[PDB]
Amino acid sequence: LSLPAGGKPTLAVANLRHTADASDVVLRWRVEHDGAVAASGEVAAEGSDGPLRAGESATIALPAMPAAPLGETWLTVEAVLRDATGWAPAGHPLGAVQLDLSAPAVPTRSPRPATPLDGALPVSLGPATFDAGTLVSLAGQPVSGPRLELWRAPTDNDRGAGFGAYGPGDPWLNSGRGVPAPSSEAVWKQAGLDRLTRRVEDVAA
Amino acid sequence: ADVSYLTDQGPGSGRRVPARSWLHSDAPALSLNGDWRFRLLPAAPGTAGAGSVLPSGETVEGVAAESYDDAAWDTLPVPSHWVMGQDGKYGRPIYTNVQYPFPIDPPHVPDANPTGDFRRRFDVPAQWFESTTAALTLRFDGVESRYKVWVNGQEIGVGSGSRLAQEFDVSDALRAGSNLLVVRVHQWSAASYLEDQDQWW
Ligand SMILES: [Cl-]
Ligand code: NA
Repeated sequence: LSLPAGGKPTLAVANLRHTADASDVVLRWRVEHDGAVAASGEVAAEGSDGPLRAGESATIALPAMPAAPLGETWLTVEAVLRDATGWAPAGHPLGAVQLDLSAPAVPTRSPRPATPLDGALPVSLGPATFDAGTLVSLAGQPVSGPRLELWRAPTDNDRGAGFGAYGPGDPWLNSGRGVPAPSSEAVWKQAGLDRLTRRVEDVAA
Repeated sequence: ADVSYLTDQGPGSGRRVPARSWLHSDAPALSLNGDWRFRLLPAAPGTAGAGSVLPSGETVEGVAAESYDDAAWDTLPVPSHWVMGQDGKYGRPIYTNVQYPFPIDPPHVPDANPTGDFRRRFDVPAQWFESTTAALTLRFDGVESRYKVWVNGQEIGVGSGSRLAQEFDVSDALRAGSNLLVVRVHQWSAASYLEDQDQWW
């Protein structure tokens, strides 16, 4: 998907199949304003002579889709099966693409950075309650935090050490085999990333 | 209330007596050893991360006062370690060899800092205030790690050097008859950086 300057959204389609044309596929599109459908439709996967042939590509101009003046506007196109097969239902998706059509963002205006004051800490702020500056509740429920975390439960890949690591060198060197190194998990545990401690330096109104 | 004593890198403060020998003298003396009133706090009062460590209404250093409600406090033998002989009631020993059990960020220590408050009432003979006595000395032969001392509500000083002796001049704080000694002891302090021996903490 692309939006040529002053143009309308343009969909590039390639049939990368070995033999079958795209007559079994329908291209469905929808535009959503902050996730709510604003418009939608269907087009066929057509080439220069009927259904787009195996190995053929085409480009199609979709309807104009002006941005919502507020919030985000997203176009989604999906290739789906027109008809059920023995193994999938009618409308089974094959793959999809999106394009951001949103009007230039209005970033919300954040509060000015403020100088700390002497004296008493607030005990409550909006939905939050604090006990000597420590969060104890949000919106009627007991809550603690926030607490910095650098640890994640190592994935099986995070635990692997067969290929080398890519960090220490140009990854294109050494046939892309990396540089011999311990697993991520090993270095994370050696650095104590799983057992960070929190020390309060200061608290101020 | 100033709790910079906890991270101070100096030798200790207050009414310090010049270092001398441990001697067998016939001077009048008494042992304050015995069962003292004790409580364990999880953090050092008055530090930025300990905003609600103390009971409602208690001031940062209100434990020093002669007017203090310690009725409900447990007792602990002195000398002892609070992490020994108590079936884990006040925590357990921690063994490291080389590694420090806290971040290497001198002179800062963790917020989780077991802090023991000790309160001891004792009697001093009227005769110790007669002109035959020049001064009254309070001696600690070993406290792990840093501690602050109050006598009859008056701050006497702060000690460091866990296996080193420290004497304080309590001539002006003591009285004949009944007296109060209050000692606040922190597990971790700036002194912990100087005390990384291969042994149990
Ligand atoms: Cl922590
Ligand atoms: Na050690």
